[PDB]
Amino acid sequence: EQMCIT
Amino acid sequence: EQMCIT
Amino acid sequence: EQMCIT
Amino acid sequence: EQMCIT
Amino acid sequence: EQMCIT
Amino acid sequence: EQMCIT
Amino acid sequence: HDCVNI
Amino acid sequence: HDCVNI
Amino acid sequence: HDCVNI
Amino acid sequence: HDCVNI
Amino acid sequence: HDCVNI
Amino acid sequence: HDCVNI
Repeated sequence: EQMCIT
Repeated sequence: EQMCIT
Repeated sequence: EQMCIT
Repeated sequence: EQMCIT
Repeated sequence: EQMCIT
Repeated sequence: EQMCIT
Repeated sequence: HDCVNI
Repeated sequence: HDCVNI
Repeated sequence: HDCVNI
Repeated sequence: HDCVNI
Repeated sequence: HDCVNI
Repeated sequence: HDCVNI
């Protein structure tokens, strides 16, 4: 999975 | 701040 | 499994 | 502030 | 697997 | 501040 | 609750 | 768009 | 527990 | 933005 | 202690 | 490395 800071 | 799973 | 902010 | 894994 | 905050 | 994964 | 599944 | 606020 | 300061 | 993989 | 296991 | 500024 990927987690991104908006 | 927002951190979101893709 | 989760990440939670407190 | 804390980030906790459960 | 580790998540580290520095 | 950084979040890193290893 | 301030959580995401990981 | 499942997100935490950090 | 499994917590870090963030 | 910027993203991490987990 | 700045890391958690995920 | 697998890092994001937060």
